[PDB]
Amino acid sequence: RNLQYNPTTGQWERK
Amino acid sequence: EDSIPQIEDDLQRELAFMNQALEAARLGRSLLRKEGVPFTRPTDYFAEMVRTDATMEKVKQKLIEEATAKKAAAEARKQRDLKK
Amino acid sequence: MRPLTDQEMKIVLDKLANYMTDLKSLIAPLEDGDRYVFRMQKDRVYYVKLSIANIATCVARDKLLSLGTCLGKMTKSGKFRLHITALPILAQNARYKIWVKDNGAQPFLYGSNIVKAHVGRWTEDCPEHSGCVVYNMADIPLGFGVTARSTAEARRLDPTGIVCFRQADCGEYLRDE
Amino acid sequence: DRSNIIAERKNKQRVLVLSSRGVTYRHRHLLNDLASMLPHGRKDAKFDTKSRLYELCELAELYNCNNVLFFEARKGKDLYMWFSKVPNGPTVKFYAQNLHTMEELHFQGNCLKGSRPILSFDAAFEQEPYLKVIKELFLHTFGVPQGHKKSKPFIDHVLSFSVADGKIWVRNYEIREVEKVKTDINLIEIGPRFVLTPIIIQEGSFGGPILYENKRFISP
Amino acid sequence: VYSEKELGIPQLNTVTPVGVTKPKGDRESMNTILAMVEAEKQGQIESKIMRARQLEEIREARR
Amino acid sequence: DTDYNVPVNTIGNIPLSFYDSYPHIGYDINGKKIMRPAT
RNA sequence: GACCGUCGUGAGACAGGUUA
RNA sequence: AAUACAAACCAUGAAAGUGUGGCCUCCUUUAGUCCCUCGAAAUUUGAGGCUAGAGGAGAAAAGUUACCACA
Repeated sequence: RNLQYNPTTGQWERK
Repeated sequence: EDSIPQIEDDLQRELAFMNQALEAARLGRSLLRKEGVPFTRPTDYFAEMVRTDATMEKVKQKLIEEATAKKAAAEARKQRDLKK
Repeated sequence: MRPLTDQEMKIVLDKLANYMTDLKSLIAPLEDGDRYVFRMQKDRVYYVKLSIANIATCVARDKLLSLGTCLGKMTKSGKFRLHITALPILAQNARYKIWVKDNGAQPFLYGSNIVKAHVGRWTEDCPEHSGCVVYNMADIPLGFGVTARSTAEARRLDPTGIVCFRQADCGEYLRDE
Repeated sequence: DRSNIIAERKNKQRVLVLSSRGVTYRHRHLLNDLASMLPHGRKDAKFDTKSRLYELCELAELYNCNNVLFFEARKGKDLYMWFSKVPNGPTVKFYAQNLHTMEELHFQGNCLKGSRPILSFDAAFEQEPYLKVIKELFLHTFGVPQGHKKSKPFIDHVLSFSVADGKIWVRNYEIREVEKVKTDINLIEIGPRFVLTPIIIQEGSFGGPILYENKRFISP
Repeated sequence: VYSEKELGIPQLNTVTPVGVTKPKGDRESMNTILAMVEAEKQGQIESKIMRARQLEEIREARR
Repeated sequence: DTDYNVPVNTIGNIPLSFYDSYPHIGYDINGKKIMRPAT
């Protein structure tokens, strides 16, 4: 899928 | 804060903080192997605990006393089941 | 394929010399130079010649089953066992010999212990717990065992008592058929 | 090289934990519990309350520590927290309550001392800035640098910081492995329990102009 | 003293971790051997010589 | 400082009765086992 | 009959056992 | 609960109506290619190769038994 999690912002974003 | 309905609910409040550290632990574990470090302590790492060993000895004794009380009370049940 | 190790040959020669008197005669340089070198396989020891070992070391370990004549096997605890397979070696150069009669050899070959009525004649200077080899009237090698008591105590005990404790006999030959 | 960090880029951090002159055994045990977890910190005790706040700065400059965690005790009953970047950086003040220490035999969790934690933050620690400043100060105080030679390597605990009412609740749990049925992480809680209510943000080291004021704080 | 295995007590994260494994861990030869093992049988005969003198304890019984 | 020459064994103040059977004593920061310098 | 034993463990024995 | 179908809902369009949520998953046991090689066999088979259904810290000693003796 085109979605991973950002640890330093705590959101979901695409590749 | 949306997970906690009432702040005096000790069961739900403990579960909310536990649930928060749950997905933090699983997500951190996944990212830590992708980079790759030794994550899990092996059977041979006799390393020094944050707690005194004797503290774990008395907490092991307390878990004995609570669990042995439950089953000894069940033996008291079976004696009085014979009574009725 | 391997030979006897240090402790493993020590216990083997400990239990052998408890029943053997001339270990030098059994393993010695012969006329041709061939030697009676020990051998083990699948935790079971054997007594072979060296030239037998050369024509048997060419074989994969799992395909070989036995080699020469067998002496015994080792348990999980590590103690040694000597079998009735080692009897022709054992009876050849025996230290202490006990002869039992035909009416007493039949319970001996069945699996019963040795009684004072079973024995015909006796050897001398036999200690309490020393090993011995059991023969008949016709010097046929029957078995081996450890006596219950010494020679003098056997004279003064009841004839119905147990004399020499029966360890092995020809029943293993009848069992394996 | 003197900062004992074996890493590609060194995270040079040090903390200095301190105590006031009137703390309790419950506040004293939180020194011992936090400093045991915190591998790049020094313990010091009994700072004079008759001194000034900025004498906590050259106390830390004496020991080469850019962070300071001060336990200040008032009345012999109340714990007050202070997190601060020592030379010129921002500081914070909390009121700490609902204390439960590692010595109490009811947590049933344990971990290596000096092992690296995972920092489990909250969602409001990102969106609202007064939580964001203390977020970086929490992250620096529990920074535990990469190549620190006093740190035990295997990771087995996670520190959870969450805000519920207006107050931050700390949690510590042990990472344990139980195999999945045809291994998942099960958390057993280890150590300190306290509730952390913000009071101020000051733009100086220990004085400096006031930046946040919590105008809902009921003092004891 | 009731057994732990049936007892509902989880493992504890002491200094010993969860799950601890135990550590992995000649002509003259014939000569010394015979001598040593015969020397043991010779010792048996000596204890048996005190049993040949134990017939005096059996005689003392009768007397 | 007290923590200047910090040792590499990554061990605690645990008694040396442990690590007396396994061939390695302690680990390091990366995680490589440390096998005893003298036997 | 049922135990404390002593002597051996590949199996066993006892004028040794608290009274006259 | 999944799945099938129907209805509701939703997206667009002014209306008319339209519209939607893929295809796969080293040896041991087994079958086939009767394909190739080596043989046998007065013409048919045997053994290998190949293909495809499924399994898997080391010499210090371990695992297990409606088993034996002892406590």
